[PDB]
Amino acid sequence: EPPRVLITGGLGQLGVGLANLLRKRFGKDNVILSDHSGPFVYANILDYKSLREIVVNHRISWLFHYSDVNITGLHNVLDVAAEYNVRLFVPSTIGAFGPTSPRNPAPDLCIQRPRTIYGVSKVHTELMGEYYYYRYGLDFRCLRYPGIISADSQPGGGTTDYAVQIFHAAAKNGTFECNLEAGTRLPMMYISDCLRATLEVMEAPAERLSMRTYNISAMSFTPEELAQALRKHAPDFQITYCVDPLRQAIAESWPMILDDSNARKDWGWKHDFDLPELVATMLNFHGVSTRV
Amino acid sequence: PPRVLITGGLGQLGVGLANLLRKRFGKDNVILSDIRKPPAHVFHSGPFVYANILDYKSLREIVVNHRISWLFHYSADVNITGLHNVLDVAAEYNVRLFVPSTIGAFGPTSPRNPAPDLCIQRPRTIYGVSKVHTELMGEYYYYRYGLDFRCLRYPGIISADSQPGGGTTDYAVQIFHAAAKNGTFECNLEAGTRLPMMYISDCLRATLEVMEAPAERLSMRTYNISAMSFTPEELAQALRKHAPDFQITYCVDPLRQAIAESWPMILDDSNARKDWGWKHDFDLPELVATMLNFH
Repeated sequence: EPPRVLITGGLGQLGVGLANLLRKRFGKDNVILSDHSGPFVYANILDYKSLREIVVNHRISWLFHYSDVNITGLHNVLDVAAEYNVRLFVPSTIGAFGPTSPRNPAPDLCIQRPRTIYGVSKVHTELMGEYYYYRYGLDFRCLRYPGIISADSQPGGGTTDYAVQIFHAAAKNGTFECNLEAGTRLPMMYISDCLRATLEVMEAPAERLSMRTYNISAMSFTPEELAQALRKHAPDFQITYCVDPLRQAIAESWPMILDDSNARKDWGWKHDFDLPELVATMLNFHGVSTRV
Repeated sequence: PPRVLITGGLGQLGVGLANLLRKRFGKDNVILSDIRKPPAHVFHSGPFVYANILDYKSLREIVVNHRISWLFHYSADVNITGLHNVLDVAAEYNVRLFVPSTIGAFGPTSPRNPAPDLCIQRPRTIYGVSKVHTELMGEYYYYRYGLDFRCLRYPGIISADSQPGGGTTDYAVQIFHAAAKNGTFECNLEAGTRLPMMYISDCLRATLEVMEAPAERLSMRTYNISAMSFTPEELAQALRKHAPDFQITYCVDPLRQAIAESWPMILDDSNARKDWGWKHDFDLPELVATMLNFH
């Protein structure tokens, strides 16, 4: 039988995208979001009882956790998944690394002392999941996401915000004021690759996994390098710079490149979108011709 | 004159530190705290206050009423929510917070011979994991907010009057019972299982000493601290100096064996010696000696 999937919080950008992907593979009624396109329940992650009820009723074999709210909720999610032999995905992030981490590149196993509350929670998310795998039988799988780039990111704000918003200006061959200093390199990945990796790692055989947390990467680039690749399709496009030190500080704390050697060697992870295929696909979602 | 508070006060570690700090700073200048009723001798030894770390307001009340400036958090579902309360209050009122970490906060993927102050930390015990959490939240609060957070990674502590409380470190304290009367002891860990250990006297002094140091001298806020590392057969060997009829027999417990093997063998405490002058007094011989004179 194909898996039966739960996703939470499934109202987020990643949640919706993933449901679409997974519904296409397993069926519309095999993927249940939670927080018309398909099955949908209200679920309190914070309530173990509700969470237990859902898993049992709908016979859930796979769970993608995209949601103190983090911790109590994470712990709840961990407890339910372990008790009912559920394959659990929970994503991590490049925020899970800090200034004391090897930035160039960051390997899958290294120092992790993030100076941000989001980052610390994700270290904890990683460790708790692995702990549950080793102690109990929890099939825990975790991918560290780079900066995720998406056209439909009506959500503004974030460290990797410029790489989305920049296209709005480039589509009309306008000008863009960048939040980050010219030469600020960060790992980056287009949402298509990101969801595909999330699926793939959840399809991998257990024994081939040498660890349960993985870096995934596609590219790393700098604002001025993104502007270069943009001019391929809009030549008169200009890029000014007006820094937010709070967004720079956090950005400088993150790694420049993610080494994903293990993800490649263990479960054949490969990315399809480099900087050109990204730029093209993104500019296409605005009104721009990408033929050349 | 630092005004001191100690959560988890009824712990063997808590009483020992209170005993040390009161002797140095004055009886009324150091407060013990815990959720449950104390034994008789600690009531009289100095100030004591009921303090529920899970209730923010009760904890804030103590810190303001007794004008607290130094805090040593020995309390640790429950733990991590109490940590956050301790963190907030300490930051709010510019209190010097000490929270202990452990050797259990490393894992197989860590360097184990020796283990640096900065390295891969992926422990496989819920207790180790939550201590990594503790380290990061303390550090996070130092950089972001104005919190003066100071942490030491305690090795397996060896104390005189410890019960048979089942730590992985438990054999090193229970061994001294059978060895005091030349009897036989049965070890739960394998014969050659090396771990970092430390006599309680140093542990407390280190704790006091890192809090006395000035901020500028501190490169980081979580230091390892070392004294010795030994295996059961090495410990037995040192006990046979004072008791050659004492015997050791090995019935391995795979659970602790796995956890012991998950932890480091030696702790590199270079930074602590350079930064704030850390130096242990008790090596294996002295520890073995000192322990036997309380039997």
